[PDB]
Amino acid sequence: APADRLKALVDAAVQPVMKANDIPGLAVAISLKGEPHYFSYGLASKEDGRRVTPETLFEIGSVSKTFTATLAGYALTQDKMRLDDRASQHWPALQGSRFDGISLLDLATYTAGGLPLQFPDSVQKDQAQIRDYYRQWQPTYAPGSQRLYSNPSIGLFGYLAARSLGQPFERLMEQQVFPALGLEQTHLDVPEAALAQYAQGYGKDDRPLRVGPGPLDAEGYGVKTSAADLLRFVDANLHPERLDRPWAQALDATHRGYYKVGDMTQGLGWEAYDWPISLKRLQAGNSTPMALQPHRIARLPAPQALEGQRLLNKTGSTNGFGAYVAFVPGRDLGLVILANRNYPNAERVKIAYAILSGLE
Ligand SMILES: *[B@@]1([O])O[C]([C]C([O])=O)C2=C1[C]=C(OC1=NC([N])=NS1)C([C])=C2[C]
Repeated sequence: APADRLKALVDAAVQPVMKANDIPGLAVAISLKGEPHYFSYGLASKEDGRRVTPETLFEIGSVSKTFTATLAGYALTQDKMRLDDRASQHWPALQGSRFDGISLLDLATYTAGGLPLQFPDSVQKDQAQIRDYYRQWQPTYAPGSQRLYSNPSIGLFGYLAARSLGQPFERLMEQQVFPALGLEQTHLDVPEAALAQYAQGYGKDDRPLRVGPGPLDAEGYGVKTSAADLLRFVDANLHPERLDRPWAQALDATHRGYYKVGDMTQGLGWEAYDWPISLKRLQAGNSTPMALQPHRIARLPAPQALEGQRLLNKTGSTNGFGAYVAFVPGRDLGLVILANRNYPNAERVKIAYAILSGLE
């Protein structure tokens, strides 16, 4: 029967990668022809033997950037900001800084001029320290020219989008975005009542690792969610028209490409590829040099719709966790892979590619 064949396909993709990367627990969720399918493996906690289920909460790391982008899409639909705004329009503390000459689009798409991968260790999670970091920052190169993947960059984008809406980022996400998307198992700050679902993360010698506080952590990498809720978010991205109109438009804003770097087209949060494309090229787009090195961009003459024969994806990691999400708009196919070890992106993509190729 189809259930036997689908289980065989997903197990064949997952099981060797879990063994090879010593992953304690992993949850898969697939959306196929409008129907969800879940496959849960291993342990959420090795110490107490709690099993992974589709309700287990995992840290999704930088997949959070697609939620940040969705909030910004809502601010855009409301006309509270524009992507061409100067960043300092939305925060008087930045008036007269170099953010007078940097757009919100540049921040969102990592092209502001060399904002680093992470805030320096010297900037703690403190409003004044964050403010002062941005006030003094100077670009290494012209804005809009080079992509350097960056938490302070899209972090500031989310922070400013929240200011355009007159409310803190975390509050907007909890009170407005997650409810509008129908997400009740998605958190920036896990409730005490949901802690039993929060998987343990694992590092070297199985050191336990759950993400700690950092500057603009919520905007950059702070979401915890289940495979079932993250698949609900993928299904909202596959069918924005099913949501109330302002939220449909907010999702659509995350499906617009601005430039290319190699095979990858950069949207707000989402990164897109032509589909089909080889596994090696999809792995190279999600490689360590893409996360760590600047790359000159090839700007598109007009923003491009990220739909049809394309794969939209995002990797996300924390010290203890490794996530990957991908979907194919023109095929109504979605996939989520959440694990409680930060294992290589190439390996995440390997599982995903086997599944997506076999669903096709
Ligand atoms: B984010 O998860 O995207 C990458 C990793 C990947 O999977 O592509 C990334 C993200 C965040 C991040 O900074 C972090 N700081 C903390 N405290 N947790 S994650 C870094 C360094 C990278 C590479």
